[PDB]
Amino acid sequence: FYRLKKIQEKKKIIKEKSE
Amino acid sequence: YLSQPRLTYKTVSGVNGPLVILDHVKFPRYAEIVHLTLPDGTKRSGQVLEVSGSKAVVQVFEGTSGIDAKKTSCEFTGDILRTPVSEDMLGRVFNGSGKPIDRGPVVLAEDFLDIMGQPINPQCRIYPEEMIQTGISAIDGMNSIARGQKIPIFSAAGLPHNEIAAQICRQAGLVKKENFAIVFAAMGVNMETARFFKSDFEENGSMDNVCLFLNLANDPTIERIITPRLALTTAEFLAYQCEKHVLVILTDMSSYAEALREVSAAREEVPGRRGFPGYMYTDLATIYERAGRVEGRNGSITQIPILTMPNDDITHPIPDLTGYITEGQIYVDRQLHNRQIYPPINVLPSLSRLMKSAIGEGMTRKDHADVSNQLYACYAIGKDVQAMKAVVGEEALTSDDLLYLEFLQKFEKNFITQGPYENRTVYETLDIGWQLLRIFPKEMLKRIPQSTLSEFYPR
Amino acid sequence: VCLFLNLANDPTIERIITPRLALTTAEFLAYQCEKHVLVILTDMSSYAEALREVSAAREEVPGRRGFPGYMYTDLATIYERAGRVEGRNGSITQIPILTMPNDDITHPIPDLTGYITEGQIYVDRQLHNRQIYPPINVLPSLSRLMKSAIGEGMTRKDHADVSNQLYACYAIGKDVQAMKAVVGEEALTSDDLLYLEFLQKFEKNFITQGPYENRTVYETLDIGWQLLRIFPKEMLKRIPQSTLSEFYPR
Amino acid sequence: KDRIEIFPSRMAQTIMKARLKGAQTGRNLLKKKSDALTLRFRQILKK
Amino acid sequence: GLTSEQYHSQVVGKIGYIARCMQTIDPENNLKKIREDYQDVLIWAEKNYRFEEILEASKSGKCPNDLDALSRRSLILQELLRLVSSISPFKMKLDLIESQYEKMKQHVNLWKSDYHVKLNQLNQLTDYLKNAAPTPKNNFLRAMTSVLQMQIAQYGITEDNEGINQLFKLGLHLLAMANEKIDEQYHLFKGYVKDQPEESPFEGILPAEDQKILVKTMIDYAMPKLSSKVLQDKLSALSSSDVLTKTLLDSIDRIVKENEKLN
Amino acid sequence: TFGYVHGVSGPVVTACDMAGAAMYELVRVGHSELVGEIIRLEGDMATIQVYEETSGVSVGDPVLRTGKPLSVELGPGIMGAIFDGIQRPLSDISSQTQSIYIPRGVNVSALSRDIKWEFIPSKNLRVGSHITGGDIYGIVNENSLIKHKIMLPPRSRGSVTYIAPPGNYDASDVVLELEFEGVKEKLSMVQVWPVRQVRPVTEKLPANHPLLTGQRVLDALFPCVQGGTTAIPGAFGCGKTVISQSLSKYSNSDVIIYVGCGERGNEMSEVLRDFPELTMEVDGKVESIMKRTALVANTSNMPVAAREASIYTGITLSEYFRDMGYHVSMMADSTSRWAEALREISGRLAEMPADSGYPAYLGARLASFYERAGRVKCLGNPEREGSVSIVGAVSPPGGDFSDPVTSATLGIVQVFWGLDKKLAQRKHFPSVNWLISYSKYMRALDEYYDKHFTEFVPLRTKAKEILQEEEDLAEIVQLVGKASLAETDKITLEVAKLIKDDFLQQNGYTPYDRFCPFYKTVGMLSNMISFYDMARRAVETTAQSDNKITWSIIREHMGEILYKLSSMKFKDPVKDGEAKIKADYAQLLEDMQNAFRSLE
Amino acid sequence: YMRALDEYYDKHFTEFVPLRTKAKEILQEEEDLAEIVQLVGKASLAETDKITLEVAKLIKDDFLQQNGYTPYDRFCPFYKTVGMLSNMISFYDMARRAVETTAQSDNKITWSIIREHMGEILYKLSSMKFKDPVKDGEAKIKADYAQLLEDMQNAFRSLE
Repeated sequence: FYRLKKIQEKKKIIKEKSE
Repeated sequence: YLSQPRLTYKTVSGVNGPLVILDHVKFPRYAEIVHLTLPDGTKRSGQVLEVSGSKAVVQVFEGTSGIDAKKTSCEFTGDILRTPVSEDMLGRVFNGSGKPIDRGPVVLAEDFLDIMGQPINPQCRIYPEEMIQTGISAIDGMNSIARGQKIPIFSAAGLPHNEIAAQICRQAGLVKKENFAIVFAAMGVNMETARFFKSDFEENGSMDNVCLFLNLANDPTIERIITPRLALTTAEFLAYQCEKHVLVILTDMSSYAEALREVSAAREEVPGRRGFPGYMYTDLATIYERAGRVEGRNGSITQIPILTMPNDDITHPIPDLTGYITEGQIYVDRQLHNRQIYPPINVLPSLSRLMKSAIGEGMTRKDHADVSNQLYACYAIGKDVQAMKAVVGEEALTSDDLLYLEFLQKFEKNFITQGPYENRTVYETLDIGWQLLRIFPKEMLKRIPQSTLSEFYPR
Repeated sequence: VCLFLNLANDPTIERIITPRLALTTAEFLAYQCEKHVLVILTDMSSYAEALREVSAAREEVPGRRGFPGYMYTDLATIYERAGRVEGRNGSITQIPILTMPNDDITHPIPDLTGYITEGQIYVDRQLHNRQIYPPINVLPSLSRLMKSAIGEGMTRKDHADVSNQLYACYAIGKDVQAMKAVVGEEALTSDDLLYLEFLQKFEKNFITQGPYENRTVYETLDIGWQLLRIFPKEMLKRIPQSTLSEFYPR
Repeated sequence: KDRIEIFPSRMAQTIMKARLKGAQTGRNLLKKKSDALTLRFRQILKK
Repeated sequence: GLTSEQYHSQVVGKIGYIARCMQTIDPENNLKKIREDYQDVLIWAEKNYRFEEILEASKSGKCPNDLDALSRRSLILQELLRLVSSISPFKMKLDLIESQYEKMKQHVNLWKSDYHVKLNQLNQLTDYLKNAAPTPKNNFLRAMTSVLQMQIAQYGITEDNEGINQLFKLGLHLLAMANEKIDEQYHLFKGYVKDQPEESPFEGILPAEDQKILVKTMIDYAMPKLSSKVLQDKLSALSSSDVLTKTLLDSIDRIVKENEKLN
Repeated sequence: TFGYVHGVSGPVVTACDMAGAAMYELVRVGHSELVGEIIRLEGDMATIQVYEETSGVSVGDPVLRTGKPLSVELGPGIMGAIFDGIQRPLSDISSQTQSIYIPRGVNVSALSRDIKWEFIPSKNLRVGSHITGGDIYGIVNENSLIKHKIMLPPRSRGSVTYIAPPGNYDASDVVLELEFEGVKEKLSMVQVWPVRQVRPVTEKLPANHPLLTGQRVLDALFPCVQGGTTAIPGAFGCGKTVISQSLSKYSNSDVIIYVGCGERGNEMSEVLRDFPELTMEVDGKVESIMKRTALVANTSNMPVAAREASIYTGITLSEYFRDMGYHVSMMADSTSRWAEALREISGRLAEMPADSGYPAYLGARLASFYERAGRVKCLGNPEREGSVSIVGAVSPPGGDFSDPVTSATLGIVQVFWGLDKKLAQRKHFPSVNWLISYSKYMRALDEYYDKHFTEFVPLRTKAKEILQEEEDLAEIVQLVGKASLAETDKITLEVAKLIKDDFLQQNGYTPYDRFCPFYKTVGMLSNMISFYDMARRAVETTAQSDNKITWSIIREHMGEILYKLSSMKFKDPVKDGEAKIKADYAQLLEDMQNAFRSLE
Repeated sequence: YMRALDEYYDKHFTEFVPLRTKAKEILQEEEDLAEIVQLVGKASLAETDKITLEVAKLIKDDFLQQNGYTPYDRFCPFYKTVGMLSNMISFYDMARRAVETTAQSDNKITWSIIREHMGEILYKLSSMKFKDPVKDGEAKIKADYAQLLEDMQNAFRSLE
């Protein structure tokens, strides 16, 4: 769960950085 | 009503798994329905899984294979999924999404109902009272079902729970000491079993009372999600509006839970216990609790969820939350199944919490509760003696132990073992129970009052 | 006495600073006012759970059973504010109290507190149920600084031998109790019966104590010898003969 | 020692649960055997 | 416990409440001793300060601001006010008011006190009678409770008075007694009247019309059980009495038992 | 004023133009006004966990920003009302809508504004009189059994400027007005209180008084106290209904608040069917307990936020009634199901899973909930004492007390009544196991027993010892049989049988001992333990003589006394007076004395 | 698929369905009995229990065991399968009939007498597997299995 939570956090960060 | 023209978009902005992300959408609704035309003219339905600003994440029912940007069109229907309901859909077969698969016409709606429904008001829910006879002695005489009870069958993979379900659907009815109905809803059922249900009900003529939903294992998992909600919306229509006692048989809630897991992961939610979503308790409860009698309406809804316990682990989230939400359990047993007893309903761990309301004078018969308790006690003692028999050997047993072993044999051979097409009224199940209890003399029927023994024991 | 109170209904995140306020005051008193300070920190479990809440909100790496990865460091920052100092007459004696969850000493709170602190006094439900007070289980209890707090000079010179031999005899008594449940009384040897008698009289006389009773170390050691005398010299294998021949006969 | 030293897993959980049920079944069988033997032993004492 | 601002607001409120209790128990300033005992709290209301002024005084400590001490004093005055009110019409003597004030002030913990328990029982009776409409039970209860209130005004709650204790016991028993037990209600009331030392216990305590209704209640129970017209007429003649008397109850007993002996 | 929906996914909604929004504040999202709670903020955005179904919510929908966090609406009209865990009145919804379902996004006022209440001001109050939080400025004649004391909200104060004259008003009427620092506050008969904020009290006093139930096993061996914290195993045949019904009907509690907190549908319908029909005797008249009971009842398909907020709403209503000086028994039917709702909300928020899956704060939440119980010196001017006694039941899987909810409950409670299906099957009613059960309030009640029932404490100790002794002898009797026991152990076995069959066991359905006054209970136990002492003395003082007395001789000689002790149950306080019952038990003691003396 | 294949069996291999049922019953009975046999001991078993254990061992060793690399058992035609199981199950039925007939009678029959009286029958039942369809004709194998049935009936009738 913690690994997947970290991964989702990083995907969100990448999506923000895409803008 | 919607007198408003629909909007068709070509503004597909992404396609990620089963999700088509559209942009520039005018005021998207969450859970809106959408009909998208692929480049080649094929049409697929879908549901707005998520919404943000002008974006719309349309989960396509069928796969996204073949969808593209710049040519896929996507008509937003402007309303949430509403199922048409009538009495005519009693005696029909529909796929998981309500489209008929019996080569009959599409349902001519008496009303349109939102499949999500609304929770039944606790102050309006009434205690279930009377019995719904299933024709299967192992439950009619030992785990009977009250009108309004939710009592799941717990079975492993490969046990004949589908066959039991078909028998219950063919035979169930009121104790009759034409306002009964059955809504059967198979979730994740393989082609062979779906064809078995469709042919079985049609052949044995129960169809005039059965509304059958089939969601094949290769039909979309989102359609699997909306199958039990169609089933229970139709059940609510028939029961609380048409005023008839409905039995809802939801086959393979384990498959439903797998579909729920798929949709949850599509939303990108971190898994919960054993991989299932954290809100599975609330979801299973939203399905189950669409049941029970209500204040001032003669109709009712009785549920028999059917669970394939993975690994036979009763602690697995599906059976565990189902045990928390429902009001009993009917175990199907591998040992009995191998011994070739049908139905292999192990009566010892099975329990019906409202059996005491289901049975009794004016409902089944005066002696039902006593016969049930006595049969259970004698069966437990019979199993104990059968264990002791291998330790001490038959020649060392007392005569009481021999009587208990004879009762165990005749109980599993005459009472439990039924045969798929042998329909027993509860009176006949009780007469068989008494034939078994006449193996013992009165003095060892210690859980039946003399008031009942003197009246029913003779003959 | 100085009391800092953070009741169950008080804010959770403030339990993080309450120990630190208390220990800051204790350090002012001990290392600047030269008081001898006894610091008690009640429910370090309710502290570790506040720490877990903060770390979960921060989404930090978890240790075992959800607690933060740096719980060892944080509980060290709390506990290590104890002990004397060079040139300053004060001291800080800590007695943190923590509720083992499910009575499991391996749970991260008690485990890390055991790693950090210089011992643990173990309170046993299996004694509280029998209504022994104090229900201390010496066998998992420990005190790392005993090894120099006892000896000749301070206290008495049989202190270490008596302590070690009481531990050994108690452990063997527990072994005998465990085996008699399997084999029964009829299969025990007289040595095992000696150990069972020692265990009984040890919990009755040595552990069991009045809640207002202040036994000097000398009274406690005399009780220890009165119990070790249950055995012949040859079965007191820890005690050297130079101590046996001097204290055993009396 | 406290634990069986099987490494945790869902398969390990299934194996250990089966072994627990087996141990309990054996316990009950041997306990009924003991009760039978003790009944016969008391009968022989009386006789 | 309480926050600082709320604590001082409670101080202000309790000073106001003590002022109100004093001005309600003694609207004539008769209780000089008690008013002197409470002058340090009464002053802030005798002068017409504002809530904010008294709050500032409490923050400054100028006024009494120990909330526990204020609670003790206010509870003493509140119990005295309950004792003065629960007897309503029966004005209590100033000497008795002061003596019982001293005793209550002396008690260690009022909320556990027999004085408080007796006041609670008196309030139970009074509350039931404030609502429930006339019946055999209600007439008996109102009568016994009025006599109990007169005895409380005369003797005070702070003594083991046998009459007051008997009235408490029997009145609460009649209150607890089921409403449909007409015979047991009559038996309880008759037993009370019989065991009461006086012969006309209710004279001068109840209004004359209520006394008439009480004797009528007795007459209506006695009449249906009779068996002779002469004795029925004698019961009617007894009904002319405007006062209830132990000898009158003896007379009704004689009538009914003579009817029995005629049977 | 209004925000706008900016996105939706499941229950989570994201609203724009919510600059002024406050954390955990409630909103009404959508045109249907689905209730939601602001769980996160960013810029002018506000993230809302919508309790209800979001299907149909669309971007651009208004989001009405209710200026309060989840708060119970307290005032006249609670008594006899059935509420959801979010304070929605289920009976009023059903009556007004004529529908068997809760309408999606229903917004019915919790306390009816239509109905008029009779209100009588506190006679002493005047214009300009100084008034503070918790002060009673009037009494409402809500029911014959409950007078509802209208109190100033805590955190309110000042000088009265307008107090209405006695008469008929309604929850919308401004009944009082006060002034503080020039700011003028106008107060109606209703006050709104956040459910998760502890209602203040001048002092949380110790719980030194019993919480009677009339069930001998509960009152004598395992007493609870007004302001206590108790646990009850919840199972099928255990019979928690015995405890709930006894508390509702007979307990000295002035008010009852019952919280379903996530029950099965029909299991909740049973409560809603039973409770309205229960009755109690007050002032000799039979009254329904719904004149003094309030139900926060909700099933398993009700919003998860409702199930989690059910306990807090119940305890806040109980605190409100405690503030008026009442004693309020709050019975949570399944704290396990509340904890599962908590775990579900935690999982939906995607928080790190703690022990066995439950959130990081289950223990802290249970502690801060059970802490709200206790006998208190209430806020405000009229000196009052109230209490809230929480009887929170817990459901251990198959009797496994190890799961976090049960473990924390049994570490945080101070009484555990430990019902038992095995005793239920053995017909031992109540099914209290009297071995796993316990009560840590025994010490606190010495002050009370030594004053009012002086002889009860040693009596109780001896009864517990007797039960433990039989528990020990049951193992010996297996190995070597009954006759092997000494005469003292035979006395123990037979007196313990007498106690279990005719003291702890209790036929609640019958009039004579449905309610067992504590004087009757202590007299029963006094007679039985006197029998124990006398038999022990007779056997002990003659074991050395030639004429050695035995339990067999005792049973044969004193069969009459044993029968009378066993029949002691049958004395009926409603047909036998308290004095008569005491006299009869003293007579039984004297006759037992005479028989033992003639034998000795 | 057994429910669907019952119609095929009823037409082509009529006898196979009860044989399948009884084989499954026997195997489950052995599973239940072996737990006691190992946890406690074989001393207390009854004669029908001995028959169940021994015929179930026969079915497990000589019917459900098939070395696929051998010339004769790389493929087992269904006539061979049904014949083998028919013979084994008929043997079980007749052994149970013997012990049931002689229970509560002077000349009580036991597995200890059946095994010794007709050990040749047991060996031939074990050897049924070795018949090779490739070189032994279908008719030849059927004749061999009918001969084993005849020998079994003769042996049981002579013991009886």
